[PDB]
Amino acid sequence: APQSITELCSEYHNTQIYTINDKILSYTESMAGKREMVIITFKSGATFQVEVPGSQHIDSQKKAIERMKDTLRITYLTETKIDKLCVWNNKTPNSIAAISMEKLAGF
Amino acid sequence: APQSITELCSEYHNTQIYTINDKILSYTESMAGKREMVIITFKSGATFQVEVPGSQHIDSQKKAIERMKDTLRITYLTETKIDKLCVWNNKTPNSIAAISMEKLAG
Amino acid sequence: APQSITELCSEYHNTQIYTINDKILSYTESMAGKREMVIITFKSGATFQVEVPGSQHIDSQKKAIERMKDTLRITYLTETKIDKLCVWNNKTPNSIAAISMEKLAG
Amino acid sequence: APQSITELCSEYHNTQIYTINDKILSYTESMAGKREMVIITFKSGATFQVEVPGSQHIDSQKKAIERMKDTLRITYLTETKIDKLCVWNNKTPNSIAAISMEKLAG
Amino acid sequence: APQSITELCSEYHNTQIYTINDKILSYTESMAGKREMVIITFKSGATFQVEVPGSQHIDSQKKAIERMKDTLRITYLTETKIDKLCVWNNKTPNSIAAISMEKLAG
Repeated sequence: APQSITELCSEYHNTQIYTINDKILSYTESMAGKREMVIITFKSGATFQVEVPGSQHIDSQKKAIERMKDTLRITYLTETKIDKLCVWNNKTPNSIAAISMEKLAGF
Repeated sequence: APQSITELCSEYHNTQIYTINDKILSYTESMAGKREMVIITFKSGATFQVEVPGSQHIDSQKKAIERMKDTLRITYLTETKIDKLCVWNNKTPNSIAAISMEKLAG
Repeated sequence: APQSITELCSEYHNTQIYTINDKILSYTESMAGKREMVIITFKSGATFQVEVPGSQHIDSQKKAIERMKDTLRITYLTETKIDKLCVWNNKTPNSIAAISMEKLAG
Repeated sequence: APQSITELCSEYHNTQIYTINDKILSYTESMAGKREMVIITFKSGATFQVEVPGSQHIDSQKKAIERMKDTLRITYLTETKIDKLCVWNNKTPNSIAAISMEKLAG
Repeated sequence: APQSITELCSEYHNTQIYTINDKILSYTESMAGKREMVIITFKSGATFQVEVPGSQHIDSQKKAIERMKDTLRITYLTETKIDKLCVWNNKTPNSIAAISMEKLAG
């Protein structure tokens, strides 16, 4: 198993690491039919999504998707700083595949 | 996929964007038979709901409904400021379809 | 759909609104066989419960029950002030049907 | 339905009320095969568990078990003070059946 | 049932107790296909994971896995101090089997 998000991102095609190093700017959540997703943006202008489980996501990914959206919501509310983001750049906006958060210093 | 709530709201009929820019005033939750919904209001007078799951909804929408109600509760408790709300205005009160929050407050 | 808890409470028999306007005093939770419930009390002496899921509830009320218990726990821990409670008074203690909260401060 | 944890504890054999009146000292959680449980201890030396789901439980308790463990974790993290604990003393360590917390006790 | 994480770790082959006594340094979470896991590291250099659900896990462990991951996320966010970790050292990185957190500090 990978010991790093960037190492994990290396195992997939069409993925890419985006060093965020910033808190989430906006949390968007939709329960609208066929567009049940989450969209997060940062002050950098960068926009990402947790695409709709719509006709092709493994069973192993089902819960992992819900977990990711959970994480994004709480990360937003707590204003926690996101380090990096492993995303699929072949989608618009870029779909989130993994997330990392580092709590540097103050240890 | 849409890159904004405003853009996503544009993809549906009977929907409308309401710039809230305020924290939730009141959280109402019911588990009463046939009406296990949530009703949120703001100091503006505006009232919204996360309607009861029925035939008008699809399967993917089942969890998304639960998530929305979850979000509304925590958003209330943490007194977080809601930016906009994509809602279906052909329902009373207006049913929530999407929600956005901005932390311009950084 | 009702736009108020008061209005929602009006749609059922044996229900009643109790203006609590206070934070929860005690949170009691049981996982004991056949007594899987939650009991909340206030300084007023008032005691309420989220009765055990039985035949009295309907198919699509099962999650609403869990949600209510979730709400009660967090409401307790965060010391949030509960406004009103729509409860069935034909039970002992009074079973909770709906709950409202309103943060009237800034 | 019981209006008190002490009252509820009275409805079972092998149970007993233990006045804790203290915050949790240590939270232990295991996902190890056949040891999916939680163990909490207090500075008084007392140790308790939320035993692994098996036949002693009925389907109703299934979620109530997860809820209890949820409660124990958050109670720990938030350093919330636990009042009493209704536990089955015929188990080692004592299995938790119910829990009570009482705010503004001074 | 074990009354200690150290005691519980003694019941398995290939496990080992690692006295962490520190808050989590980094939380990594992946929903990527076949790599749906969590990776946590500390300033000591130590790296751990909550491996992807497969054959090595029994139907029992399924939820306990999700619980562990839940715990790790909140533990990180709240900057809570982890005391010990019972892990399987026959995996890379070391897979988490149990976790303990002590108070009187944190």
